Amino acid sequence: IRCFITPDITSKDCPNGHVCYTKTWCDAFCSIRGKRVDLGCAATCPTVKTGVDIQCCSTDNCNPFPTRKRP
Ligand SMILES: [Cl-]
Repeated sequence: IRCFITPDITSKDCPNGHVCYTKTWCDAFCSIRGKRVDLGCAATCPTVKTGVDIQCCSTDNCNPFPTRKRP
């Protein structure tokens, strides 16, 4: 599967991966710089601790980097 990967934010081939993932959470700068985003690929949808969100998908490049919409 092909997925976007942080910190390059480029699409990479994960020949042995099955899903892409988007992990987001707030650090101390979340108000001014938005959530931190970790994009990657995995054989299965990884697990995240409390306060961290993860959305997994199973098609090439289905985890585009989500920027914050600027009002
Ligand atoms: Cl985590």
